Amino acid sequence: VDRYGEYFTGAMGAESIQKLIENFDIDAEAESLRDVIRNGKGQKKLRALKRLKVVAAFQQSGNSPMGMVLDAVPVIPPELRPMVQLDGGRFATSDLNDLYRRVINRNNRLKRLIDLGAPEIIVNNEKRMLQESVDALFDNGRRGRPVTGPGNRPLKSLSDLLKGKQGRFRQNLLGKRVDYSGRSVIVVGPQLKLH
Amino acid sequence: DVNFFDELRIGLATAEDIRQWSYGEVKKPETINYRTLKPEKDGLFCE
Amino acid sequence: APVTHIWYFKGVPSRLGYLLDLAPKDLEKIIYFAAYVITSVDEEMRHNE
Amino acid sequence: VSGAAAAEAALMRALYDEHAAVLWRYALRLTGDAAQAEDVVQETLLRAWQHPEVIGDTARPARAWLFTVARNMIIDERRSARFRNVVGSTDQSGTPEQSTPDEVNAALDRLLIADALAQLSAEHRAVIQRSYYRGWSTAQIATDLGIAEGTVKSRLHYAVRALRLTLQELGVTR
DNA sequence: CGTGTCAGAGTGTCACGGATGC
DNA sequence: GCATCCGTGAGTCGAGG
RNA sequence: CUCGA
Repeated sequence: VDRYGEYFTGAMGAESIQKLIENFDIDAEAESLRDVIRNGKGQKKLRALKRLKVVAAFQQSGNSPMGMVLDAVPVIPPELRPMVQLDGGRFATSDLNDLYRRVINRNNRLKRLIDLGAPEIIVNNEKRMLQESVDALFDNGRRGRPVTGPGNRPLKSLSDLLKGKQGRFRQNLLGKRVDYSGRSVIVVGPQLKLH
Repeated sequence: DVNFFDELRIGLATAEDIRQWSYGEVKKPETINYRTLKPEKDGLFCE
Repeated sequence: APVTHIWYFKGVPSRLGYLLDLAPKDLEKIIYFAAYVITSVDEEMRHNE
Repeated sequence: VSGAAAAEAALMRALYDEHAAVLWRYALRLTGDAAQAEDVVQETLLRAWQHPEVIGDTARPARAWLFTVARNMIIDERRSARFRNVVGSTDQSGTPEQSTPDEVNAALDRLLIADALAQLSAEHRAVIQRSYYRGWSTAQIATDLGIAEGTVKSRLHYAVRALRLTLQELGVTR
């Protein structure tokens, strides 16, 4: 940049990838894979087949690939991340509130650095932490070591609400608790009829 | 609210869709006030 | 500052890496500020100078 | 010139390489949360960039000024806002989940109120449903129905007793 | 509020497949 | 062209902490 | 955490 900055443009972080997706011709890169797919060696063709699966979907649907890079993050309504009071006077909140709070904390600190014209080393190292915060809010633990809460317990991210036996699907959609029901010990009764 | 609707569509949420959903920006990081139990303005529980 | 959705970066296979033909580790180095990436190059100006 | 402003950014990048990674392990023991230590590091070096007095004398230990700034930030984070909230997490076990009671008692009363309401004159029924179901004022109902002020007062006075007649005749508990 | 030695985490699963990488 | 490594999965229900 | 089929 000090020498030939007039000639090229580069960037770091997530905002750079946002620029690559904009300067991207979907139809051309789709056809470029089709040429390799039409006549190619299996070693390097299978790796070209799978790319088309992703690229072709963006082309037909009419939805831009830019959605993979976020300028704004939605906040889930509060009753789905409720903060309950405890019989000891203190409080207890959902882990989603500590994740949303950490995104807000780091996003507001970045707003100060941009205003202050802080050195690029602090702004870039801050922007990195904002990426890890949104990564933790959406899927904590996916990349690297997860955000531990008090007691080295990993916080439950938004995507943790949908996975496995404790997730929303299996715990609250495939099976539910029902009214008009009970349970007790069973005792054999020979006098009863089969019905 | 009848229970017959054919398709359930999913897709990428544009950053412009996220603002279309939102009833305001969560600016401050505070939650509530720990005396009055009233949520702070522009916080994570802003009324 | 824009951020990327981890579902499409770290989720295997990397959906972003398939779109831009970038390697996963190289894509990891970019987003988390370990390496710059060239967004554009005035190739004709470089030739004329 | 332009090269003088770039020397200020090359100065900050220097103290990062010698102090940031060592300062991070200091905040990690004081808080216990790695993501919180990174927040302490950025705030500490931000004050170093705002204090030229600490970046001036290299013959004076600058690493130590950071450890005490980090100490003061963590002891301030350790005050009131952390005091109440930090304790519990709903996702964490040992916290009771919130419950809401059933609407059985409310549904039965609503059924009996709807029964006693049908046995009211169209004038009385259309006045109690505008004062208690719509919550309007005494003069608001008078303006809507095109009647006098005291007319709404008298209708409500009887219509309430008319319902008490219908409820007590069915054994509704006082 | 101001801040000028340094003090520093958990660790006994595994089968299986496929993208990831020297 | 291949060994490596990452991410996925691993019974259901009930009682007390 | 501890137990019941």
